[PDB]
Amino acid sequence: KIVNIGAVLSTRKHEQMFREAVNQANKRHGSWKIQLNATSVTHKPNAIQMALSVCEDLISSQVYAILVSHPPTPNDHFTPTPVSYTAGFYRIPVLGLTTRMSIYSDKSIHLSFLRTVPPYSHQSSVWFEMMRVYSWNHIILLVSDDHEGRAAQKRLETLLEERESKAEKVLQFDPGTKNVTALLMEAKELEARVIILSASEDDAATVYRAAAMLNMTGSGYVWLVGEREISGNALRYAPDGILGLQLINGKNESAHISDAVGVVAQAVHELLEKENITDPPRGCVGNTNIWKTGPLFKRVLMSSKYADGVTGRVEFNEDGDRKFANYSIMNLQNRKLVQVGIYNGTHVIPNDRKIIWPGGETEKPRGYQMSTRLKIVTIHQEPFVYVKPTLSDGTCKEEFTVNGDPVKKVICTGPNRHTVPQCCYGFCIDLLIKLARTMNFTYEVHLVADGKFGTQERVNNSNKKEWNGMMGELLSGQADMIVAPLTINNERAQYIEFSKPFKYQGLTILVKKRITGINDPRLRNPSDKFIYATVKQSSVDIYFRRQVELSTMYRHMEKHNYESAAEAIQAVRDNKLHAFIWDSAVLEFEASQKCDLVTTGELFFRSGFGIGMRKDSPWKQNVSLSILKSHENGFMEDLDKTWVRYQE
Amino acid sequence: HVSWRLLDVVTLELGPGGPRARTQRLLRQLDAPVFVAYCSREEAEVLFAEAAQAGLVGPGHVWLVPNLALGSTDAPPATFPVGLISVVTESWRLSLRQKVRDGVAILALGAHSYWRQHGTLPAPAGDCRVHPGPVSPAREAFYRHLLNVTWEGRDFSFSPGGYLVQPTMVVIALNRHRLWEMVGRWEHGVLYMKYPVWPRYSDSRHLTVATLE
Amino acid sequence: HVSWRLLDVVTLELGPGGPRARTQRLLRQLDAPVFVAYCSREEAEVLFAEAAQAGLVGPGHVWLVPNLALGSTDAPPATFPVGLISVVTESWRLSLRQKVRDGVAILALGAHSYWRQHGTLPAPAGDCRVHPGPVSPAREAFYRHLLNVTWEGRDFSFSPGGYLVQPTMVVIALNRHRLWEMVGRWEHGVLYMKYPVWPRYSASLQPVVDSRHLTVATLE
Ligand SMILES: *[C@@H]1O[C@H](CO)[C@@H](O)[C@H](O)[C@H]1NC(C)=O
Ligand SMILES: *[C@@H]1O[C@H](CO)[C@@H](O)[C@H](O)[C@H]1NC(C)=O
Ligand SMILES: *[C@@H]1O[C@H](CO)[C@@H](O)[C@H](O)[C@H]1NC(C)=O
Ligand SMILES: *[C@@H]1O[C@H](CO)[C@@H](O)[C@H](O)[C@H]1NC(C)=O
Repeated sequence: KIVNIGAVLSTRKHEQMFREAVNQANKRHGSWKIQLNATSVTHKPNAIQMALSVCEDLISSQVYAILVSHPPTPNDHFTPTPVSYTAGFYRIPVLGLTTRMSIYSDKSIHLSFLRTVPPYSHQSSVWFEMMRVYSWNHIILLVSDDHEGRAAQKRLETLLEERESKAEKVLQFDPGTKNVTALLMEAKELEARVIILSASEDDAATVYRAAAMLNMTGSGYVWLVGEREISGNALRYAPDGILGLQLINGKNESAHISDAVGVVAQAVHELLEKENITDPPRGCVGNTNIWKTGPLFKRVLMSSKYADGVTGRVEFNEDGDRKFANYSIMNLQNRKLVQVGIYNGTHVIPNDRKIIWPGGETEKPRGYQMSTRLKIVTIHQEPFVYVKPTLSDGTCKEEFTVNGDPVKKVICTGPNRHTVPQCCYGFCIDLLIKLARTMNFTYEVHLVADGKFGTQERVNNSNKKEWNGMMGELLSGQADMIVAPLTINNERAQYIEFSKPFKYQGLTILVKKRITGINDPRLRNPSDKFIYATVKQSSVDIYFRRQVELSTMYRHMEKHNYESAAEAIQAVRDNKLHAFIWDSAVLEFEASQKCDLVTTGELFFRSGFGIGMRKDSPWKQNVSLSILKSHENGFMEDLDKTWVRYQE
Repeated sequence: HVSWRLLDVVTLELGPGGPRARTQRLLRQLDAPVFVAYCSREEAEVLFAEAAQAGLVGPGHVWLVPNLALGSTDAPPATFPVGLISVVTESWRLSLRQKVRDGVAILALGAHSYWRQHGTLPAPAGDCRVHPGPVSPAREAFYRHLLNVTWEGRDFSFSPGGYLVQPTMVVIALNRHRLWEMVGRWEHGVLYMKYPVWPRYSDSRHLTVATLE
Repeated sequence: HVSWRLLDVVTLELGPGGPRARTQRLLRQLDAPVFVAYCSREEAEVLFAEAAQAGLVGPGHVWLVPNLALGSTDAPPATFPVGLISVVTESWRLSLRQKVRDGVAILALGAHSYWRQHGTLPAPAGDCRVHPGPVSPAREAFYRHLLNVTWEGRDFSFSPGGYLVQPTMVVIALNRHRLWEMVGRWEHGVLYMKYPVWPRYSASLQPVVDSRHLTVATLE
């Protein structure tokens, strides 16, 4: 049988190469069972005329496949579209020898399209592999507003979210812009120092100039770029040691032709044995139909492999990707590029000399350039954090103790409108003193701006929910640590990470001297005899809301509750409130301290206290180790007996 | 804000009647009171035909599909379930002359809205044989002004993506007449319903129950 | 006790002559991590070759067959998946001479056991040409006493049907080097295994390990 295939090129010299390739492929199987032909058409400066030329070529024979290549024209974006649209109207499978645009992977717009070279968006897997190998966790991604850049950023973010790691900060700039030092300045104020760049050559050169002017190209930084940012005028001026990647034998425009011809021949050899010989369409005007087995041929060609290609074993992904083509690591060794390693997308194998870095050092740089001056946020709670006003001399009054040592005090500013300075001291302040002395850092304590502990909530006329209070301040970046009696819950643990607990506690009842645990119908059902309340925007509100069986009790609580503190203890004292529910230690200290107050029953739901920290912060391991060693030393027992047990 | 507890998601592969075995097994082990399907008009005649053999077309079950299917709204085909809810754009019952008049009116309304600015009446490009239009001249103001022009009290705000943003859409269903009928509009983001209770017209299920005080 | 959720049962013409395309289509549409197959040796080779064609033999699935297939037990042919599981009775590796020694021993003990009862050996009845004989009580009693036997620590107890009951089966599997090997014994209704987890091999060997499986240590 006579089998006809087509191709489109622009060399008029590699067309002879294509003819030789198809002849050699027919030499593999030439028993007249299947016979191969060849046709070719040259490019034109006019897109419409090229479309009718492809129409004439398709009506010339019973073509089964189309091969398209890149002409010497500088418009590489829309070059293969005039053929692709007309071919996909009839569902004629096509192959792209050299093409990198990421618009042809949308199968819903381009019905039939294949490819043999990895498009630009698949570098993200290599970047993720390099990050995993080098163990760089906190990264910054800078991209453009183009579709390809947005898609690549989305793919990288999807991979990170699958790893459940996310990105430290993502910032994008509009294409074709200059004097954009604002974005670099914004990105330079973060602890993480590794830059991922993806833009055009001119944008790359402008960004390199801005970064060089901003001194961010020196030591301690490691920035990697793709393949399009290390070519042309961009490669002229660039910091030394910039990591990069390149294709194995890309832009050859002749090595892939043989592989494409062999794959087409192999696919059509198996396709010809099918019962449905649809006789691919021959007609361009009046033929308002499609090829009956076009999808079948496309599926067969997609799942057809090769034995020994010039570029290696050839396979197809779910959309026609190159299926693990090679990649070559690059570098900037004193204005000259060099190969440093070879990776095929699965693993990297360093088989060259050492790699230099922008600062000129040989040691491998680490990200997360740690600071030494952290801000600390806290809340006003009686047994733990005492807030007092300062004297006129600038220091709040000294207060010795019976033990023979003075109480440590620090100056805390922030509280309400006002931002007056005060003095803070107590349990958590002593713990902070010891922690900072152990781990060698400096602190600047302040208070919250709302008074609430922090509770997730979604405001009206919006779909995003933002934390309020102390928790919202931590995520927003105003505070780097939370030294306060902050309980640990699942919702809190979703977005931050805590240390090991340093105190265990629960919830109990405070009543002025029939009241019992939460089982009585007097508590299950509303009544004027007994009234219970909490502090709103807190953890107890979430606990009683996260229970369908307690909806009535939640409604009764939501009828009225205090946005307050020990003032609620006074409200209980003034006989306005019948009973109180709160954390065990807070209620117990006041019950055993002043007078005439008794805790009812015992704990019913237990939880611990912990320091809050941002996601995957580097401070976690040392904080946990120090807390544990202070548990076992006996220091926490001394602190407990000093601050909580000196009563009754 | 609702809980919206989903049961399962199934991806089928249905086409010509050769590979039509795994899909039947996949659909046989799935049960739900409400289904949301996504297929073309050329695959509905297969998916509903297969569902009808697995007990998925009874009055106890309801369906909901987008406007991608049911292309021939004038003559609905057979094997379709009775009472399938779909959403269509405004003027689904309008005539072809009405549609042409509306399009011409929108285009001329944009042209006259620019004419009220007394700037110009921009001319089109030359032809195809020269491949013109290398850059975008000041004529982009015409395209910009052709977006937010309304007509006859109908919002025609076109999004930058080429699709209209918030006209009014209605809900249609197949009654016991093999004819689609309107159910409720969605004007100003408030849902209207013609039926306070679903009719569920026509072994069985969905038995009625009574209690009192 | 377990529910044993069945997935699908299929019957196909796996004979010397038939439409291979239909069977290819039916095999191409299946989804289950465990297969149980029943066929003859030629049918087994055809089915396994077809499964290898339609990608159902990789490290993802497991096959099981009774002793009817697999033939000689000393010459596993091609296209037989590595990891095939079968169940064969004891003495699957003895010699031909050893088997005959068991055959004469069981007859000898049967006569000896009957000898203690009545002190005789029943006379032969071998007129093939005449073909006489209604129901005979002496030979019937000898056959009834012939059922149960025990010697050398091996219990041979024949059911009324001509098959032995309560044997000690041994499970065998195809090693990575194309050789039958023992995997797990069975003795009075309790099963043992050599491996605490099922070894899974690949096309180029290098036994793969399941990503979502882990080992947990503890004590009492
Ligand atoms: C603390 O920091 C100082 C310098 O800031 C250093 O000399 C000292 O060794 C550090 N101690 C610890 C325990 O890190
Ligand atoms: C934690 O302690 C180790 C040594 O104990 C130290 O090398 C490391 O820098 C500390 N972590 C941080 C984030 O400072
Ligand atoms: C419609 O868009 C044009 C943009 O050129 C703008 O000038 C005009 O104010 C808009 N009309 C309304 C009602 O917003
Ligand atoms: C079964 O075994 C017993 C024990 O030796 C023997 O006496 C008897 O003859 C055997 N056969 C029958 C049918 O009981």
